[PDB]
Amino acid sequence: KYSEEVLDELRVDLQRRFNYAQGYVDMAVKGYAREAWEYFYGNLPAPVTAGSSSWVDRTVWESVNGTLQDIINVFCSGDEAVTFVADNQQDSDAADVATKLVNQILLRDNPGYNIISSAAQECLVTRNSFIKYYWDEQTS
Amino acid sequence: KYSEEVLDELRVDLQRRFNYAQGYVDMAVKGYAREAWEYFYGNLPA
Amino acid sequence: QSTVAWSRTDWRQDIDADIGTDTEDIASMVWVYEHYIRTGVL
Amino acid sequence: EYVPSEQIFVDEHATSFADAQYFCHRVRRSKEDLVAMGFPKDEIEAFQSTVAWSRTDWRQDIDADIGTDTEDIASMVWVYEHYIRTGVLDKNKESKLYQVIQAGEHILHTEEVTHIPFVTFCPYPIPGSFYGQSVYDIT
Amino acid sequence: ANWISVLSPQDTPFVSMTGKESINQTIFSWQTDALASVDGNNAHVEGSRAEDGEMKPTVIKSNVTQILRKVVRVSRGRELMYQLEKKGKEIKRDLEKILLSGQARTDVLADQYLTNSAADPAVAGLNDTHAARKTGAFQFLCAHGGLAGGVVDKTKNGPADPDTGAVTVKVAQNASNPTTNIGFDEADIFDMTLQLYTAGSEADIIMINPAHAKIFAGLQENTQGSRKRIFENTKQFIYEVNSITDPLGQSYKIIVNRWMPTDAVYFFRSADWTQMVLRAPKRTELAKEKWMIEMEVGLRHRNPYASGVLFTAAGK
Amino acid sequence: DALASVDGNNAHVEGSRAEDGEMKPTVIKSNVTQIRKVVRVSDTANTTA
Amino acid sequence: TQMVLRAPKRTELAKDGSYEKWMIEMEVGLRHRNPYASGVLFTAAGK
Amino acid sequence: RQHGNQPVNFARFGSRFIFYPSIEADTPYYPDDGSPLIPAEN
Amino acid sequence: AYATVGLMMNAAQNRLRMVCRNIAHNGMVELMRGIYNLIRENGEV
Repeated sequence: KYSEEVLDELRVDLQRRFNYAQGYVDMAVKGYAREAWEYFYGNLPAPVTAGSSSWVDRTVWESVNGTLQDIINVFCSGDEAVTFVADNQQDSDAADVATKLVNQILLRDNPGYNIISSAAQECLVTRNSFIKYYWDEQTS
Repeated sequence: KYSEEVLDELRVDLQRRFNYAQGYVDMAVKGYAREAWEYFYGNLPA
Repeated sequence: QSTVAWSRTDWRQDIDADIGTDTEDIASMVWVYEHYIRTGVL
Repeated sequence: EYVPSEQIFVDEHATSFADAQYFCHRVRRSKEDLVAMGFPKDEIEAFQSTVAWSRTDWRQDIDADIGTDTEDIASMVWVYEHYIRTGVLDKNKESKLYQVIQAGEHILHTEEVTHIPFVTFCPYPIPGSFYGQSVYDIT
Repeated sequence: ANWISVLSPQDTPFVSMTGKESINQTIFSWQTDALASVDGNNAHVEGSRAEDGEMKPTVIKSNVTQILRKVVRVSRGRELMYQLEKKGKEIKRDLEKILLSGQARTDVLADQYLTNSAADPAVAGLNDTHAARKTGAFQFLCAHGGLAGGVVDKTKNGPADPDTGAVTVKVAQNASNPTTNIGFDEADIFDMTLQLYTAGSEADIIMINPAHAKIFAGLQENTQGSRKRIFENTKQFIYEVNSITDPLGQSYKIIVNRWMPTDAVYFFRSADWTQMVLRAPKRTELAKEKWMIEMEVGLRHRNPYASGVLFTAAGK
Repeated sequence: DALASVDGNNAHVEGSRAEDGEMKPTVIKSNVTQIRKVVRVSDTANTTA
Repeated sequence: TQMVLRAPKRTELAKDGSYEKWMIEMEVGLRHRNPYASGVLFTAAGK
Repeated sequence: RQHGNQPVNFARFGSRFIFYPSIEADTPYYPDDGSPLIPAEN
Repeated sequence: AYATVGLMMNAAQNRLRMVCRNIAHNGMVELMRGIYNLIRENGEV
């Protein structure tokens, strides 16, 4: 019994909220993330003059890789991702099951390695990175 | 029971898609890959 | 901006282009807005 | 079999084989396999990807004649293979994926498939993109 | 700022609506003219005594392919790939503009394309007799009725096909205004639908220049008072038309394309038109540091009396 | 930047020279920011209740 | 897009005793992707 | 010119100043009717 | 594995191990999964 006027009011409120959120987030994050990505490849410092031969020093990329290698050696080093642990025997029979389920869902079903690598490499230059999970209900 | 008109429409769509994909991929990858291969043997610096 | 920052993360991709998908084709990808809001809409 | 990058063509809005909407791969197949699927009465269906390859080295020239007669059934010919996610049928139907295999102005095979048999290597990958980095751009 | 803005008008509906087909020669050909007439009476008196039949076999039609260069000259960072993609888009736009023009294929050979005996004997040894390959355009293959040297005439209707009397190319006659406004009549496209139905084209698409969509938009209304919109508490002002159905029951989907000549309108169809290509776009360089593109392409049309064209002007 | 006008006479001859093409610079644009309010009050109070 | 330089950034100018003051440092800037992409029409040609 | 925010340079080719960037200049309003010269832009 | 003397904690060594791990997780494993799904969905051997 949802009224259309209610939905119109909701649309208006959500539109103005999105406008404010964009106006903020842009100058808050993206104005820096763009130039950070540009520095990643050393494309921001421009050739002020031909005779200068402004050889760029790729330094951000270096530290990014130096951190990402250790990151992947921490989490993705093991054949498994995680393993739940309980505190009593009355609920230990479920720990292994949940562990197997999550490991299968993350690795044997999804490219968890690529997901983690992307969430990492893009976070150290964009100030943040996000991961998401939904219920896929595909049907022929 | 595949119609020939369906196949013609598919051919047109696929042709335009391939055109766009080529126009992109060329300058996206191959323009760099060629010079990278040239540097591999040191033939680019003349 | 959402497209600029992405096409500038690299210099190869352009999200606002046509990869070949026909607009009428049901599989044609389209931008949708998902939102989570805490509010008393009621 | 290995597959170079000079014989591949993909869309821009894609970042992985999963969400890839269109994916082409030119191949060099003899006329035998084509006759096995189309135009049995006609076997004379003649004809950057070559430049990048002939420049990976300076010895080969893919657009030359190694000695094969054009009429010889084993004469290699360029065919276009494609994987496309699209509702070629009524758009109301699900966005089904389809493999197509065609020749010059002629289609030879079409079928459904839910997985691309291709795999890609991505050293120093770049999130949100289908292509990673390369040593060249670093050095 | 680390980006550039580019308008990039890239509609290109026709190229994606006609597909493509590879060939193995710079000159392709097909053959199809018509079926035999009805002849009306066919009574007989128990005897044939024929005259070797009146088959009158098909006519052989051909078309030529042209070349597009769009050279690149280098004397944003890597501007090479940027200018390369820009020139690629430009050549695609040029192709979309040409294939819908009124050009007519012109070359030393007209109907004896083979001439394997002569074939321009004075070519080898000097190699400087290079002529200019010009392909056939849209308005030339749609059963034209003339051409102003190298362009189709926009004031002469086409001939009639012997199978069934049908004039698929007609000079528009806007009988609504006293020859002042340059616009389609209300019943000038329906005449084209009638002619196509008589010829049996089955086309269902119509490309149009945005300088004419106002006509179909206003067509939904009138002044006599027999056609008018309504709004029953509706917060919308939809002013657009994207489908037509003549009294014959033939549907027609409308699409807009900015790369068409203003003084013309086209009646397309998917399968009836095909894009023949010989040399794909290749990034390369000349003989023994510039870059260049070269794309050999030609136009093919299944049958002239299938597609339809209509010129917009006043008679004089 | 803005692309160039579309040509309708590309009928070049075979085995010829690569003619110089049309290349143009990229136009650039710039802007500047803008700058307060007055808080005139008594302010002798607000120290005690 | 609205290019901002510094948020309001509540701040003070000086102090003469009880004569308190406060300042703001709002600074922004406007950009347009393409000038010939957003249209405007006025009313003119009067009289 | 070959190998080439924007500094300016000029030389003397006998009796002609040659600027690289290809700058454009204009002369002011000439009228002698007791009116100002009205300097020109650029 | 060789924590006695082969700590391996060198910038270059880890920078290389990262790319090899990326290749493995985005390469060979996907190839094997695809081959398994293929052989498991066709043929009788």
